[PDB]
Amino acid sequence: EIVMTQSPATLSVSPGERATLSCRASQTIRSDLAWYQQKPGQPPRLIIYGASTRATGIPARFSGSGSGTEFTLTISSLQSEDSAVYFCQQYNNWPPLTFGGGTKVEIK
Amino acid sequence: EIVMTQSPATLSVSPGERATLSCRASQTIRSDLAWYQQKPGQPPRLIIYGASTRATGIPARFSGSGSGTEFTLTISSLQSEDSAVYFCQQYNNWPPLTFGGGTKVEIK
Amino acid sequence: QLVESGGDLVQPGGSLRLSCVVSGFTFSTYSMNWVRQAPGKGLEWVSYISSSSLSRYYADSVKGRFTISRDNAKNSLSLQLNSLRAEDTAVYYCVRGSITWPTEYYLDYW
Amino acid sequence: QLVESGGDLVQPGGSLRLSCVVSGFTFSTYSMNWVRQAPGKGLEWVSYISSSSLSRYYADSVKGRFTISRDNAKNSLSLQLNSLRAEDTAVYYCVRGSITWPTEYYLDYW
Amino acid sequence: HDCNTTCQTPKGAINTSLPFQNIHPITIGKCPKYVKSTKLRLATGLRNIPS
Amino acid sequence: FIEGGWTGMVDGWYGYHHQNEQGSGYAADLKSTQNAIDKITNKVNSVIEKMNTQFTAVGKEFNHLEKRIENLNKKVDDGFLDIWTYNAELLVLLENERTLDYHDSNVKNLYEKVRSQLKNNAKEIGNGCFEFYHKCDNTCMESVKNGTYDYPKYSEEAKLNRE
Amino acid sequence: FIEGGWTGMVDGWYGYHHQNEQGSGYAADLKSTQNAIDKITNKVNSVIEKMNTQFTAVGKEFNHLEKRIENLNKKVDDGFLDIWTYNAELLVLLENERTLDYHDSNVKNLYEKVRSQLKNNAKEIGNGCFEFYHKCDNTCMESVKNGTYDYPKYSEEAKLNRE
Amino acid sequence: FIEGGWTGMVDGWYGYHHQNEQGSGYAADLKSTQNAIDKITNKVNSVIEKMNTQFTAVGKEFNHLEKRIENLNKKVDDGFLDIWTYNAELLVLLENERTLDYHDSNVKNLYEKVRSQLKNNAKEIGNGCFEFYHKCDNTCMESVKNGTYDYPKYSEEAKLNRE
Amino acid sequence: GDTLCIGYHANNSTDTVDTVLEKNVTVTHSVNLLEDKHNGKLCKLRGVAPLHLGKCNIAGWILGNPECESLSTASSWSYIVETPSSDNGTCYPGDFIDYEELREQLSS
Ligand SMILES: *[C@@H]1O[C@H](CO)[C@@H](O)[C@H](O)[C@H]1NC(C)=O
Ligand SMILES: *[C@@H]1O[C@H](CO)[C@@H](O)[C@H](O)[C@H]1NC(C)=O
Ligand SMILES: *[C@@H]1O[C@H](CO)[C@@H](O)[C@H](O)[C@H]1NC(C)=O
Ligand SMILES: *[C@@H]1O[C@H](CO)[C@@H](O)[C@H](O)[C@H]1NC(C)=O
Ligand SMILES: *[C@@H]1O[C@H](CO)[C@@H](O)[C@H](O)[C@H]1NC(C)=O
Ligand SMILES: *[C@@H]1O[C@H](CO)[C@@H](O)[C@H](O)[C@H]1NC(C)=O
Ligand SMILES: *[C@@H]1O[C@H](CO)[C@@H](O)[C@H](O)[C@H]1NC(C)=O
Repeated sequence: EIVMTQSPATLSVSPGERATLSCRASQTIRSDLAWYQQKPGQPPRLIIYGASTRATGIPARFSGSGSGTEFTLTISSLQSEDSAVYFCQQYNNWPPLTFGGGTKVEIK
Repeated sequence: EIVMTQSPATLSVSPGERATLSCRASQTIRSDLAWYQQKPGQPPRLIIYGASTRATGIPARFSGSGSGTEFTLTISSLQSEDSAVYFCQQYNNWPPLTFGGGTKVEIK
Repeated sequence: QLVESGGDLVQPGGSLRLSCVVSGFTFSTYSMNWVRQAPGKGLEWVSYISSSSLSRYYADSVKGRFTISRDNAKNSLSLQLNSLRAEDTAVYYCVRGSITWPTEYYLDYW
Repeated sequence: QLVESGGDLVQPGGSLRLSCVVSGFTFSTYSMNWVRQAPGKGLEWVSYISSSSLSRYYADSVKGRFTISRDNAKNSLSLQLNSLRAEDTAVYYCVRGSITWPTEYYLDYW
Repeated sequence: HDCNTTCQTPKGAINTSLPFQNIHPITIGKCPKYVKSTKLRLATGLRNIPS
Repeated sequence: FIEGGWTGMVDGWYGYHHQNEQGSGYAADLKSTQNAIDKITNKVNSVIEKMNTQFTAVGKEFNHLEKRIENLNKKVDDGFLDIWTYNAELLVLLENERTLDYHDSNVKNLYEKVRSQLKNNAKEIGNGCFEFYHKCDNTCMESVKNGTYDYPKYSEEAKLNRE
Repeated sequence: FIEGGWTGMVDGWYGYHHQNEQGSGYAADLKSTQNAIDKITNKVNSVIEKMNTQFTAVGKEFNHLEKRIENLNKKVDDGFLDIWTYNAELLVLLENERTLDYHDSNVKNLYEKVRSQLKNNAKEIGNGCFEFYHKCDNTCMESVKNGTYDYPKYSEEAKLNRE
Repeated sequence: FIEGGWTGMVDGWYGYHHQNEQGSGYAADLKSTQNAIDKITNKVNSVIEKMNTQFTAVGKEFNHLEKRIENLNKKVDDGFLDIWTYNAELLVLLENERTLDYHDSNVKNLYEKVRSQLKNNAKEIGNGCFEFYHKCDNTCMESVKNGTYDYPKYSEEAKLNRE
Repeated sequence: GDTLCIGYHANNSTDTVDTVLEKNVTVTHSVNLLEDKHNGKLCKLRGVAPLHLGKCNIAGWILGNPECESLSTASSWSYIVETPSSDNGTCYPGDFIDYEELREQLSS
């Protein structure tokens, strides 16, 4: 299937600082991608349901962007509430659904 | 359902005299009404199948008229053959079909 | 065109089988109903059945007591009257309904 | 809106019955899937079932060992894990899929 | 007469928003086109079938 | 397909008639009716709205020795008259053909919405009518008309009453 | 839907072909054919009948010093020519598209009349054909073609021969 | 009928989406797509190609004492302008209505090709989708899309998995 | 015996239309695209009254034929109206040169 990886294993910025995460696919996805934010001990929460389109109940702090194989999550101002593990999924090619390993965002 | 009543319980005129019967509904029928003429010992015969439209095999002596709740049967010239009990039915609202009590027409 | 059998009378609490056979009609394209004329009273509709047999109606006054079945291959209509009351003594008639069922239903053949 | 039971743990070679019940969803218009989070690892999709029950998918890593059944009248999803391995110890989650199945399937409710 | 129009023909003023007229070939103003037809009825409704 | 229309149905162009133990009557399918109305209303307006006449003056006056010009002016008026008359007649006939087919299409689509929704819980009988195998009271009739009918809910009763 | 037409069918535009123990051949469905003919005949006549030319005289004569008028007259003739030519070409193409779809619609409706009438007493095979499960002799074929077929009459034979 | 279109389907106007154990994605139905394209392309060209303007010169000059002629010339230009503007607007609207219905018709016909081919080996679910009762791998999906599916081959598996 | 029927509206309308294939089709509702009414009056165009010369023609009015003296003078005219019976102008016999051009210029 489509292999998803995430290079910025650790993203660590001070409170209020702008920060981003990247996701890369081995195959073209064409924006059929979704982003999650997982708090420790919890199931992951969906934050962006399309590669860039924001999920219901999610603040303006998060938005995404992307193209064929490269996708980005932007956090406009990291909050004390946002240290979390972030993940990309894909749904362009999915007998199985697949996910990347995920990365952590932390606050200085 | 729709309650049908007939006020002129007895209509009695001399031979050849013009005579009419009225039918009244508790609810609008909108011409979805039928008239019957019953000879003693017989099933009733259908005379007018619509509120006003004449049934097949019925002479010009009978015709009707009507509106939302009020209907009339006109007998242009009562014949020696016509003493009978007349009835109105309705079919505008009919899980059951309903009929009024019926009235008698007699000859002087 | 239609022959009727009223079932004769029984005392209250008993039951009766009523039956009609039609020869002048297809009895497959037409619905049928029963109308009851008590002596001294007006004309009361009692029950209805469609030709598909899937559709039946009864007057509230007979619900739970009267039932209809038909057999199109025999051109026959059956009515079973259970738990009879004194009030059920009446002349029963079989009436062939109009062909135009969903709109104008005026009981043209008795 | 969704309650999950992980089945507790058994030693390798054994089996477990996992089960979820949903009350906030119709569970007749939605497909469901299982996702497994091993401690210290990323998030792995394991299996999927459509609401018609005619359509099921499994990850290669669990084929021949895991199976899904559901009963829409009970709002419940069942997963049977056979021939368990040490690698199967993980947190299992029930996830309600998107309504727009043939196109965008993004796992919105956990 | 003391009246207002947007189209005037020798038979009298025409007051309409419809595209065609069959009143007269000669007009002054922002007039409907003259046609030789006696009827241009455009259905909007259902085929009307009482039965 | 369907033999004729209904007169008791006075609340819209398209709709349903029902009969059940609790009552009977007619009601419009408002979504279907309103969409048909808006489509057609806009169609009529388009035919009218698209023509935009400039302020003009049609009559012209010519004298004793200007007959060739007068005849040229007539030629122009006659040419325009034939074009407008011919096009106007054909436009109306063509639009009428389509309006009537449009309406017939909508009736069939309404029928299919119901047929697909009811599946095996009702017998399809003909002339636009269905019969339920299971008891279908006022709550049921509304869910069928509204596109919210629960097929599985009645499938047991319906199959038992089928044979 | 259907691969092509029939040449043995020479008594009308639409129809049936049959084969049974007692014979075979083609026959037109006269009600369908005549209605299609009347519809189309009227259509053609409408296109022709609606144009109504006034008695006219097209040519005009201008002299040595009237060139601007002569050119005005030409402008008028050319304008009318382009309008009529363009509209005539499009009208014909548009009408032809619809005539052919009209005919295709009628064929499908004929097919459905039969499919609905036969129900489970015949296998639907394809390319416009059905096969009866029960014996269907000349009397049967006529009742199917005429819309008078008795489904219940043969349902026992047909289901027995189905499996 | 169908809620909306697909964006991953970038190889043609009409097509299929599939998901099976071995993969998923979109592919165009090339025969359907190409025929729709050729039909429409020819339609557009016809609208353009049919008009054939002669070399002309529109402007005319008139003097101080030729006002009636100047106004005649204006009358001619205005008449032609209204005819062309009105006809052009209606032609485009009429053609657009039909182009869009044409496309919708083709989608339904594609659906029916498959429904008729699959028969009882797949559940019809809705919104343009079918589910196979039997395992249907890439070889199977291609035979369904290509019109070469073998119904009998899978009928045993499909009925066993139905109940 | 619960049932449901699908159908369409009927009315008492006698309005018919023609179609390409059929003639005299009765429809429930229709709109008239052809105007066949006029008010029998000569009205103002865009708010301006016509010049009504009555029995005089334009040459009479402009030259001052003795019988056109009674006509009033408007400061602006939207159009000019002459009756078919008009016959007053060029009372001293002779030609009026470019009369038609003058008439055209004065129309408004
Ligand atoms: C005609 O229009 C003018 C405005 O331009 C208005 O004052 C006048 O009252 C209108 N005349 C009539 C008869 O309505
Ligand atoms: C012209 O007709 C409309 C109705 O279509 C009316 O409202 C308007 O007042 C009329 N105009 C005049 C000047 O009478
Ligand atoms: C019909 O749909 C409306 C929403 O448009 C809903 O409020 C109503 O309850 C529904 N009726 C039935 C019988 O489900
Ligand atoms: C076909 O219909 C006609 C009436 O139009 C009838 O006379 C004829 O007997 C019918 N044919 C069959 C086979 O039923
Ligand atoms: C599809 O049809 C082509 C011929 O046009 C054939 O060569 C090809 O093998 C077919 N594909 C399948 C899956 O049958
Ligand atoms: C239809 O009936 C109504 C009364 O209910 C009447 O006012 C109306 O004029 C009638 N229309 C026609 C076309 O006869
Ligand atoms: C339509 O009806 C009119 C009478 O209103 C009649 O003169 C005309 O001949 C009829 N046309 C057709 C085709 O029946």
